[PDB]
Amino acid sequence: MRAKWRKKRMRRLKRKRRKMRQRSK
Amino acid sequence: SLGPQVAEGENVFGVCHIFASFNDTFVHVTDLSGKETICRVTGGMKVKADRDESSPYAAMLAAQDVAQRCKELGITALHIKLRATGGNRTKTPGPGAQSALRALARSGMKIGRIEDVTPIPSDSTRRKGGRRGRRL
Amino acid sequence: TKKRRNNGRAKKGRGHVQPIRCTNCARCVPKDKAIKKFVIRNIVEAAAVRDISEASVFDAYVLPKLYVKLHYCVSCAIHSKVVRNRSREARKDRTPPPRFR
Amino acid sequence: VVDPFSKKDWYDVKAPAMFNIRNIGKTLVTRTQGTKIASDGLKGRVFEVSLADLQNDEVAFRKFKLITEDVQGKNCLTNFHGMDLTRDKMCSMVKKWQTMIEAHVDVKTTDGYLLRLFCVGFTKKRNNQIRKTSYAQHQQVRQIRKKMMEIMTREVQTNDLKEVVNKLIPDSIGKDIEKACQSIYPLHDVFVRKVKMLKKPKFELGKLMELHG
Amino acid sequence: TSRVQPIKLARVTKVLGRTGSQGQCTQVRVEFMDDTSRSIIRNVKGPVREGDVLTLLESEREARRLR
RNA sequence: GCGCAAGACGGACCAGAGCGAAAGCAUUUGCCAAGAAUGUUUUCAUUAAUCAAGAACGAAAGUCGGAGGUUCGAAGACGAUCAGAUACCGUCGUAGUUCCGACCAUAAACGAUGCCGACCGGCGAUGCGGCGGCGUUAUUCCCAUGACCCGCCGGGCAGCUUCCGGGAAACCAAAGUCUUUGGGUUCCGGGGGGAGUAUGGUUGCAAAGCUGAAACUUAAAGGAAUUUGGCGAAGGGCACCACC
Ligand SMILES: [Zn+2]
Repeated sequence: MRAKWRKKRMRRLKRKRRKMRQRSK
Repeated sequence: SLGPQVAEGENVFGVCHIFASFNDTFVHVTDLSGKETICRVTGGMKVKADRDESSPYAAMLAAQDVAQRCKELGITALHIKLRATGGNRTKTPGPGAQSALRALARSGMKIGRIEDVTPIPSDSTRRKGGRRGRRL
Repeated sequence: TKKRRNNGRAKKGRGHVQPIRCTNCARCVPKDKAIKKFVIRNIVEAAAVRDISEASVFDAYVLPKLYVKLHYCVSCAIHSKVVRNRSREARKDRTPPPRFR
Repeated sequence: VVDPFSKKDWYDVKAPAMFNIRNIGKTLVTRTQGTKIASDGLKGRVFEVSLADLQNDEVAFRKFKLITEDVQGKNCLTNFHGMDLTRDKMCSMVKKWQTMIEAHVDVKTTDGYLLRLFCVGFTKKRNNQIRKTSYAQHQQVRQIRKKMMEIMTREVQTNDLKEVVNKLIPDSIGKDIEKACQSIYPLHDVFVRKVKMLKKPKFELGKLMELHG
Repeated sequence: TSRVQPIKLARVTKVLGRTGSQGQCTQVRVEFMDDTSRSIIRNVKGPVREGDVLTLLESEREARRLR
């Protein structure tokens, strides 16, 4: 895949990971 | 309809508006003021296929019909006013406009001044479509 | 690699220019990049001029002309056969194409 | 369905006395039945005629808009409504490698006639000029606009509508502007492209009678 | 329709190059006998020469290139 | 065809033209403030160049609060296309697009070429300021001015040619003056992936910005150019094993 949509996908994955960590308090 | 004027020396003047686009043609005839129309035909009522609404033959048939109606109603001289779709869309007139002009010439009608009334803007409004246009 | 001396445009001391729209397409293209064609056309082309001139009210009537400037995107200009591809030595030639009449 | 064109009446339109050819043409309107009067539909009509069809042997790229204001029977008496140029001449005068000047005023005559004159002025390539540019600096453009403003205001303010429209049949305003704007930058193509109407006074029929001789 | 067109009769003056997608029609420059000064261009189908008399069901339609 | 109301925008003039540190800037007029370059036999006399910390500005998209919403139009509702089409196409349309007030500091923010200074070829043009000169014009004489013609100087955006020279080459009058290696100075890279990733700090209402690894895995990933390769690339010709 091209770099732009890969960076968007990794942004979405990082947002999901941050949400899961902030809900795993 | 009929007038008391002589049919030998003087001629009766009207204007005719040829609004032609890439899809359809209009051959409209009004009086000198333009407020009172006479008879309006389009290439959509000369052929029973809307694909051929922009054909030269439909415009030719419409021009012959409107010229016969104006001849039998009492109009013998016309001023040409050509027009495209105007706006920001395009400025080149439709492909049946000069065909309708020639068919108006063949039917026995006098032609006077020829002008164009395309509504050209001073960068009014953005066109329909995206930044990349229509990709076809 | 770098293909042209300029970058396919004429922007040398600006950084930003006004974008225009294509005629056939609606693509937003900068003004100094789009290929322009100021064509002067007449109302009746080659055979209807005698048709108007013989059947007319005014004698010695000059036929009016239509003036229009066309803005073309690069893909639309190549697709509409306005410009073509040229060789590596003939790419650096900025003269207009020759005209016969 | 009855024939709609059998209940029409053919009328006439008459140019004012400051032109040569009084006859313009014929219009049509329905007859007088009901609450609607046939003379009402002849009120708000604008007739657009070229200058060569109205004067005798003059230019043809100028048009005059004429509006009927009063009717006396079987003819419609017209009045001035504006002046405009043709589109092909306006597109032909605009060319590259020369700068472009516009100017406009809000002038009023000796009566209630607020005009809005528009005019253009184009720079001239000299006969022995080698340079292709022939541009002008911005302050020369400002002085040319000031001279155009002064000439347009000075020529209409002291006259009524009849004299200034009599001056509009030739391009004497254009000749005065081209004579004035010569020590700044030489101009060659000066025309009055458009004249509008803003305010109409109270309808007086007598002035319309001296306007037709 | 409600208006019959008279069958105009015409005679060719010069033949141009071959047109059409598969080369099945050719360009001609043709003139009329009732009006000798009038000339018009048309697409004809079949083998033609210079000087032959050819029939037209209409005298208003123009010619066309390969499309 | 004639009038009204609202919002947006400023065509053709518009150019390998101008200005600004950059992002950027195009209707007319009025007001305020700033600036480059040119001119000078003015004035101070080393006040200079590049710069961690710190500070200003910064496209569009994005968020919060208002007035306003013409057109275009993310999400969405459809109609065709298709094996599928929640895509290309067409009809509507929500946030947004426009202004005010508060925020983030991101782009292929690119001449993909830091700033200051010196030297090293030629030519014709172009924008600004100044100097000189036959002539034409603002109607016939004189002077200054504007508009042309011919040259010169200084700064700037650029062009053509070159066995100066350099480079892996494309190319470059700088990317030259570099093994005959040193003018001053700031930032920055050591094969590819993991990876602008995890954690820590910090900034922001939020979206997110700045700083920024390692384990592991691989012998390649790359840059320039020439002939047969295929183009649903273009320009010319040919074939009844192609067509009409
Ligand atoms: Zn396009």
